[PDB]
Amino acid sequence: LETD
Amino acid sequence: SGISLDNSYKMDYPEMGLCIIINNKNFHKSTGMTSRSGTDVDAANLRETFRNLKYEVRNKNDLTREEIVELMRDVSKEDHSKRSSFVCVLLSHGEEGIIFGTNGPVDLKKITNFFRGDRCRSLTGKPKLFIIQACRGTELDCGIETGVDDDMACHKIPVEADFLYAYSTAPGYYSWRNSKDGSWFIQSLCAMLKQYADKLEFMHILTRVNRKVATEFESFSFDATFHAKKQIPCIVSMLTKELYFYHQL
Repeated sequence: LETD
Repeated sequence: SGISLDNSYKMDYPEMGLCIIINNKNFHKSTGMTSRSGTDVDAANLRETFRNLKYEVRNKNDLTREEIVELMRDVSKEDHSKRSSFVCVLLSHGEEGIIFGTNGPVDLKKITNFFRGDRCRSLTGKPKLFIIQACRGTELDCGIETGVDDDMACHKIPVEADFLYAYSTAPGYYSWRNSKDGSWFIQSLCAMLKQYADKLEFMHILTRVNRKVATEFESFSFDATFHAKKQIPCIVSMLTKELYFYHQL
């Protein structure tokens, strides 16, 4: 899970 | 003929319109921006979804800030007379009001200004949809357990009318992306368009997208700062009519  | 109403956009032009997808995955090393794993899943999901809505989909990968602006400029200069609408999807890193090219930022306003009612005349009075999967800041949502001015002789409309911005997240907040499944927002948007585009007005579809993202996803992180966080998308509408993707035969 990553953020933009 | 009989009584006529004008409450929805005309969507029975010969073409539905373009759907431009800008898919930025890999960034120049000097920007210090990370690769956006999962974004190809989103891009493919969108291509398929808008194909089934009969848009002319054009995918662009890994564009610089100069290339993004040149693309938008060129597209706004096409003749859209026979098209019902215009859709642009932006998948990238972002901050409030900004989307990143592979080598640096572009103001969202610079991109959308090309399509203003006075600058793209073949889209005047037609819906212009910008779908934006990108961060808008660094906030994290912790969640909670559950007669001079009237009757003008020459009719004008505002140049900012007939835009809709479907943002993946609230102003100021991070936006979340699963490395395998794609971004929460794009996953949900595609699912709801698949299920409801032949049934519901677009604002009501986007409301179901809000509910799906808000209720069905929560972050998981080994870093307590980023763990157990939530997301709500943000619909921003300057539309002046209801928008249905279908029409009467």
